[PDB]
Amino acid sequence: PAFDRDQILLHLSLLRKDIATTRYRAIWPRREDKVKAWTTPLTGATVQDAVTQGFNSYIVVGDGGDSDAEITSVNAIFGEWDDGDLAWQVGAWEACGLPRPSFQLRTGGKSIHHYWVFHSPVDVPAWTELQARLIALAGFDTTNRNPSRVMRLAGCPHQRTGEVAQIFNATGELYDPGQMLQVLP
Ligand SMILES: [Ca+2]
Repeated sequence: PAFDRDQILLHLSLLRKDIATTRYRAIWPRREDKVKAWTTPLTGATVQDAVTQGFNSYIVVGDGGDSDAEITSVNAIFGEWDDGDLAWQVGAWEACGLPRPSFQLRTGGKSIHHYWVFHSPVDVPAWTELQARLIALAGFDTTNRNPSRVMRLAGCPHQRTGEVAQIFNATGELYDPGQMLQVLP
């Protein structure tokens, strides 16, 4: 196998997602090659094919499909800083006044990914407001704001370096969206 299946399933598990309905996106690393992204169900055979061909690996975090209109709920808010010392990125949520992430993800690239997982799926309007407030308070990359946003998948390589994305600092904690709305301005 060209990927770590345990990390893939752990990513889905921590997001309380169902592999049968999870959407995979394979994106070519070099913009100038103008290679079409794959949009397909997440399966081991498809990830195997995309990784060995040279694609980077992503999943749609929200549930329902590939476009914003197809998303009916999202199980987590999440974000990343565009840059900054990596070690600083791991802990910088604390100085922002954010609660501790449910888990974090090392991508192999320039950013740590932070996730806060809710106990129940969140409808798109409520989720959209929480995600926007999270971006504002932390100063995250403002690109990652739409309900069909894809995020780097754990257990697959960052193709530029070969480093395999890894989940770390999982706590098991689940947040409540109403409580989160109070702590996020
Ligand atoms: Ca809790």
